[PDB]
Amino acid sequence: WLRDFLWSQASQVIQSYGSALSAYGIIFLGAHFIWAFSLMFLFSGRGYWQELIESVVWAHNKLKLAPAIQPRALSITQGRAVGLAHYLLGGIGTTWSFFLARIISVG
Amino acid sequence: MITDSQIFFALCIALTAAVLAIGLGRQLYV
Amino acid sequence: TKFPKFSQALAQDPATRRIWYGIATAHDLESHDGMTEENLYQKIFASHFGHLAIIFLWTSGNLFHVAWQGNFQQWVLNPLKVKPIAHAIWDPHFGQSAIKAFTRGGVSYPVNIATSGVYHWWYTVGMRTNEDLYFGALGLLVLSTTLLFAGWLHLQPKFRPGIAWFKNNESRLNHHLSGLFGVSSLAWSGHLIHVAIPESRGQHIRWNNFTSTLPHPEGLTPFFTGNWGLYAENPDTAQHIFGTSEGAGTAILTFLGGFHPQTQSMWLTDIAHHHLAIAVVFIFAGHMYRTNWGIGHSMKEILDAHVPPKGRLGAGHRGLFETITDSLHMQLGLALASLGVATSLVAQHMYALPSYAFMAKDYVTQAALYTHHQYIAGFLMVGAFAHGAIFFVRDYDPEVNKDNVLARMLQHKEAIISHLSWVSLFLGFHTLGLYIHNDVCVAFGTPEKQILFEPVFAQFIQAASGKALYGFDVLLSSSTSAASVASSKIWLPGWMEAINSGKNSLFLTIGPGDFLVHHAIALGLHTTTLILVKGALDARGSKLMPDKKDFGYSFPCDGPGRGGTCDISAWDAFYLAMFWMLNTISWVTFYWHWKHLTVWGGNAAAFNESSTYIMGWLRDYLWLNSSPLINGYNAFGMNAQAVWAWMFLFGHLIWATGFMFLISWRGYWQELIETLVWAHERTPIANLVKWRDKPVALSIVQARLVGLAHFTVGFIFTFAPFVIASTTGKF
Amino acid sequence: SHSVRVYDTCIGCTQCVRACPCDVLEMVPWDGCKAGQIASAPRAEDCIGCKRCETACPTDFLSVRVYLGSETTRSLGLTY
Amino acid sequence: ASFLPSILTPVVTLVFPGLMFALFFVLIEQE
Amino acid sequence: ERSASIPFLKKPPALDGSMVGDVGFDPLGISTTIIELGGDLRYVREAELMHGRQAMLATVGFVFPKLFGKLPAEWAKDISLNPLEAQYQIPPVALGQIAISIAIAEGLRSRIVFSNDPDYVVGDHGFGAGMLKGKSEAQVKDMKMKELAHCRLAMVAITGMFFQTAITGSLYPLVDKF
Amino acid sequence: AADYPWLAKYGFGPTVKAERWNGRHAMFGWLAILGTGVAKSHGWLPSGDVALTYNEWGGLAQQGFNTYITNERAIIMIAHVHALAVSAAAAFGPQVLGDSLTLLDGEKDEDPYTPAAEMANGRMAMMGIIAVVLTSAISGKDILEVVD
Amino acid sequence: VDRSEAADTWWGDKDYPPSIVLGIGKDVPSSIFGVTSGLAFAIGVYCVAQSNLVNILSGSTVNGFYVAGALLVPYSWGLHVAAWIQKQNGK
Ligand code: CLA
Ligand SMILES: CC1=C(C#C/C(C)=C/C=C/C(C)=C/C=C/C=C(C)/C=C/C=C(C)/C=C/[C@@]23O[C@]2(C)C[C@@H](O)CC3(C)C)C(C)(C)C[C@H](O)C1
Ligand SMILES: CC1=C(C#C/C(C)=C/C=C/C(C)=C/C=C/C=C(C)/C=C/C=C(C)/C=C/[C@@]23O[C@]2(C)C[C@@H](O)CC3(C)C)C(C)(C)C[C@H](O)C1
Ligand SMILES: CC1=C(/C=C/C(C)=C/C=C/C(C)=C/C=C/C=C(C)/C=C/C=C(C)/C=C/C2=C(C)CCCC2(C)C)C(C)(C)CCC1
Ligand code: SF4
Ligand code: SF4
Repeated sequence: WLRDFLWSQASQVIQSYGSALSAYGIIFLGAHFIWAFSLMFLFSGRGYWQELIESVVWAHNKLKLAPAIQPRALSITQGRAVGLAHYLLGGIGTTWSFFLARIISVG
Repeated sequence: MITDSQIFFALCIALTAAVLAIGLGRQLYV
Repeated sequence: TKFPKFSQALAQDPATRRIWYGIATAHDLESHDGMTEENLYQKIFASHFGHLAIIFLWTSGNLFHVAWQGNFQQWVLNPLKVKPIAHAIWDPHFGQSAIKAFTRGGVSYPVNIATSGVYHWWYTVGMRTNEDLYFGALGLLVLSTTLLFAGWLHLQPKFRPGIAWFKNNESRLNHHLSGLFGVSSLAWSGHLIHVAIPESRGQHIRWNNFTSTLPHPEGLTPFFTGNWGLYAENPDTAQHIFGTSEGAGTAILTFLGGFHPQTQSMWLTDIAHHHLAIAVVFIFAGHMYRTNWGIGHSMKEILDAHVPPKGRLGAGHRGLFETITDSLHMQLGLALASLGVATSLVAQHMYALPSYAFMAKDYVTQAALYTHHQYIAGFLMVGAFAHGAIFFVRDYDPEVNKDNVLARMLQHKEAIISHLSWVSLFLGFHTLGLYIHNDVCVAFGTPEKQILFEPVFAQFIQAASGKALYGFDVLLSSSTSAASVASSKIWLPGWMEAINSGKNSLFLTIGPGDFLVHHAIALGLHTTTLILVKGALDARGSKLMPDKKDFGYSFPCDGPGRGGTCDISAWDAFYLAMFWMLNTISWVTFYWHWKHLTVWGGNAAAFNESSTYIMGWLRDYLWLNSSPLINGYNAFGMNAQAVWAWMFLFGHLIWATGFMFLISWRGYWQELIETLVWAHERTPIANLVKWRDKPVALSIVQARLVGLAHFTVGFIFTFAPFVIASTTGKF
Repeated sequence: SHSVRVYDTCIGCTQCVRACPCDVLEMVPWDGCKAGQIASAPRAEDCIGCKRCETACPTDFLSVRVYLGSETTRSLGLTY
Repeated sequence: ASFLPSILTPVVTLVFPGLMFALFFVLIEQE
Repeated sequence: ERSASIPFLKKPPALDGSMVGDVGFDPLGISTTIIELGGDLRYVREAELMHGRQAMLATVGFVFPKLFGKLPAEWAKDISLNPLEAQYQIPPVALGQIAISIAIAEGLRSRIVFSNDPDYVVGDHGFGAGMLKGKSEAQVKDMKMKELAHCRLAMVAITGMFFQTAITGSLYPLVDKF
Repeated sequence: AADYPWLAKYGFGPTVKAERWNGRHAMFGWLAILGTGVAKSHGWLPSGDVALTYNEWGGLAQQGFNTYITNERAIIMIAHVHALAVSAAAAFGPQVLGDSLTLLDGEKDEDPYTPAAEMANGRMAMMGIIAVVLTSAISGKDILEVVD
Repeated sequence: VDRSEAADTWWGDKDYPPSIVLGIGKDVPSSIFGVTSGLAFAIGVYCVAQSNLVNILSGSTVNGFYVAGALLVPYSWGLHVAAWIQKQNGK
């Protein structure tokens, strides 16, 4: 499955640069990026992010520009939702670009 | 070419080391 | 007497988490029930003894296996063609096809082809026959036997060392510098001069005749007369063949530099001189500190006085002696940071300056060693930072460090964290943006629009070191400069040729791809440091949890109140930064492996062209070089790389299973285990068989640990296969 | 069992006790507070650690504070 | 000799670790 | 306040005259660090006696096979009279016999060596302890001191003979050219 | 002994029951050496030093490795594995009014020194086995040729 | 050295270090420190120049006296810091 389907048929995606399917190549990479970006939200937790925002808020307050709407790390449910959304978008876009580039090139 | 007696002698020293390892583990466990 | 005897709380714990947490806090000796400092130190000492014995047993096992089942003698005759054998395979699951495929290396039985370089190491060091390897294994076995007995002995009542002796810093540092580093390096230089240079020059020096054979024809008369240049006179010729007397010199201590032409490794005379000199330095430096004879230094006095004028660094280094000598976690963190930096240094230096004969042409071993040592360096760095955090949350005393150089770190931790965030953000934004610009430009059929920054500063360093293809003509590149002239009769006549020879990995040519990937490496290092430094500095407290030190180092959370407090403990900072350690080391190893595959294959204009965009990495490195691995076994048959393919998929599977513990958390699994408990208790027949520990879902920190474990093991398995099999299949 | 503590920044607003789902907390008379009452934890062995007291505490930082510790059947909240 | 892989690998990687797992389980389920 | 052996260095704090052969000889203070650690000099004294007694036996054996006949020579006739080469020429049978005997004897010794029993007099293994039944306390201490002196001398004697045989191949007034 | 209460409980270790069982096994083993020696003298075992094949004994054959596993070896292997199967059956299964391998809770190990005749013969048989193995090792000769 | 047996060398509240930091040279005057530092700088720079700048170093030309005198240049730095410390402490 890894060799004769993914590796074998990824050729038409990866070799698409400089051709009309180069948009599919770019979206392949971008969907990969978003799928990986999702793992930040999926694995991490609000406490670290709120403390990091506290450090950044100190940096802003030192310059007299900390906003009236105080910044907070995303809620726990929201972090899970954002991770899930990015994970689904990245995976689905990866498959989308892969299938479209492969099938348009060969068929 | 390593000989059978050589392998057996090394194995005997390894067994002595094993006994000492059990002893050290005991003494660290107490 | 229940399993966690060291922790009565887990002893009363009735669920299955008792076993997990007992195994997990087995070695957390500081927090055990009824523990004293003296007992802690003695137990640590005995465990160190056992650990050393393990190391030497591992070494003896490698030596014995190469002696017994390896083709060391055949490999010695033809190092560049015969493939080194690690050990024989004993597997009843092997078929006839796998048997025939794994039967290789000029032996009649299945074997594993060594990729650790131990063959090259021992051949360079002076081993020529299986008997020498077997005797080395025997002696290391005896050494481990003695170390185990020493560990047992140093827990006895009359032989239990005291806390004052343990905290005697000056004597320990004096002895480690002078003897553990210094005299041991002197011993290695003596070994080289007595056994390795003669064996390279075609002389069989062993225990029976090393006492009779003179390493130099003159003897020690030059050493005593002070005419030490006679030991450099008559160096090895450029036509020398390793292991033979033809073209062999008589010099034992030289500074020729460069590389040995036949083996493409540094001269053994150079290495012996290195170890001799370096030992002089270390044996001198080991007389720095005061130990029972008045003359010397006082580390507490040094730290106390080093406070700059007008209180620039607050109170200076006052109290740092007390904190370091009282807290073992700070010592552990310093040791781990130093050792991680050293591991990165050896990884960067072994490939650029090979020291073992014929290792440079062994492409699989070089990649395996670089990846191995870079990964261990990353782990050591993460551990150093984690133990710094544990020190801050457990052992830090602000009363002792009032207005200290260490307390000021906590004072402006907000500035530090914010600026690390800034630099990480800048690096990532710009590196990713330039990579995407290059991606889109090459994608749209116009690579000319790529933004390609020449790494002019690194190229300038290469020119100053001796490179000449850039044409900068600065320092050593300019033959005329003081730097080039002052060293023109010691090392430059060889180093210049070595660096400008294009057949070497010494100071590889660099380009825009190297610029971009180096900025990516900077992003990885900076973000890992951000996560780790933030964890260390916020371990004591935060605006969201000022009393974090009361909870300690590793606790699940503070609850959903105050908006949620997930991963707030500063252990979760380590667990987060581990992902970034893996990420940055993966980037480093991909860069190394692709650039070196291209250089070895002779098409550097594949890396220089494709590495500027990310699809080049995805295609000309991963996809292109994944064929010999994934074709290890297919529908038509199998090759000797089928083990690498199976382990590749194995690491993929473990990496994937880690996502389960990282994403799905305890409540789902707890309720599901309630359902399973109901089913087991209610079904007939099976309900006679009943557990003793109540089965519960894994704790939160436990599951974070398990998920990260599955991630890391996975990472290493996947790249090990891909780095060991693609290189073999491509060369 | 977990350790529940109450600090003298209590204002006697009696919300931790209402958030309590195990009857661990209870108001007792006190001279310090204006309301004349302070939360106290005489049944810490029944604590499970859900920290609803901490969530419901309105002080700038928590007057009622819970430290997780030795686990038990009650603390794990196992019906078996 | 070539005897010893057959004698030692299964003894050391089926029998001994199974006995160790049995011993560890029995020990941790004491008292 | 000052050592008796070296009358310009301080007396070792660990040594206090309550041991056989205590003449305050410890420039390094190995005993000092041992007692600071928490141990007691029983182990070092027993090691001294063991090393010494071995050294006396080995001193006589170094020169016996040359000065006097190397046994009736059923099997020893092949082995050289040089002690440094005789070690690398013992047959497997004899080597195993001697090694097994020594190993069993010292495995028996180890348990009493590393025991907590305070009754154990240092270097008192019971081998031929019947001649001290009639000795007085002064006689016992003096005889133990002669033993320790012989031990201390033989230890240096082996180093001298071994290095002389290795570098020169001959002991000067006694055995020559071997 | 005392430091190993777990194995001391069921007679596992330096115990009279263990010595009895090992003496019985040494008796049967000396019998077995004599029996297989006369078997090799006669014709029962396959001859020719024919190596096993993957088609008959699979990966346990080690057809192409080395180590010349023979059909006589396979047959005696089957015999000793059947001995080990009956062993597990007799040890773990019901003690057919004989001897338990384990001490059992109630029993205490017999006092250290017809049953005594068995133990004397067992000590003699263990000594004979060790002497034969040594004599083979020193001489370099085969065990069957040594006993012959 | 232990925690107890260690001199009070902290000087963050004062303008100059105590002279005790100089250890064995806690009493040698600032004049001696400065003169020795200057001679050490001159001699060491002379040795370094004669070894690697005026001449080209090599296996047959490395000079032990010049090598040893090179180590008087850092000693010169230490001696000049010492001269300042003793001048400020009044010795
Ligand atoms: C840690 C070092 C090490 C390693 C990784 C291995 C690995 C291996 N050995 Mg072993 N071996 C070693 C040291 C080691 N050996 C040493 C020093 C000797 C004595 C000279 C032997 C002698 C030996 C023989 C004779 C044989 C093997 C074989 C094997 C293979 C099967 C496993 C087996 O049963 O061996 C273990 C066998 C033993 C007799 C036990 C050796 C005891 C070692 C020294 C323990 C070291 C422990 C370690 C440091 C830490 C603890 C590990 C664990 C508890 C967590 C395998 C490749 C077999 C083979 O070739 O298969 C193809 C085989 O026939 N080995
Ligand atoms: C190095 C050198 C030289 C030298 C030298 C020197 C000074 C060497 C000195 C050697 C020395 C001083 C050697 C002591 C031996 C003691 C013995 C044999 C005691 C045995 C005692 C035994 C075997 C006792 C047995 C017992 O069972 C008996 C019989 C009775 C029982 O109740 C129990 C005991 C146990 C008591 C030369 C040669 C001068 C030349 C040149 O200068 C270079
Ligand atoms: C040194 C010393 C001590 C001592 C002592 C002494 C004198 C110890 C002597 C120990 C001794 C002499 C121990 C032999 C055991 C032999 C056994 C168990 C062999 C069984 C072998 C068996 C069961 C083999 C059987 C078979 O293979 C055979 C043969 C044929 C094959 O078809 C298959 C079978 C399985 C059927 C102490 C007391 C220990 C401590 C003290 O401080 C000092
Ligand atoms: C948190 C914490 C901690 C930790 C920490 C860490 C972990 C760190 C690390 C760190 C690191 C990891 C660092 C590094 C560094 C480095 C450096 C600083 C370098 C330098 C260099 C140089 C100076 C060089 C120079 C040169 C030469 C000499 C030659 C050639 C040229 C050049 C120029 C390059 C501790 C424990 C402390 C405690 C407290 C807290
Ligand atoms: S501060 Fe918390 S504990 Fe105090 S009265 Fe209010 S809710 Fe109750
Ligand atoms: S920690 Fe949980 S059980 Fe305890 S008082 Fe708060 S809500 Fe109730």
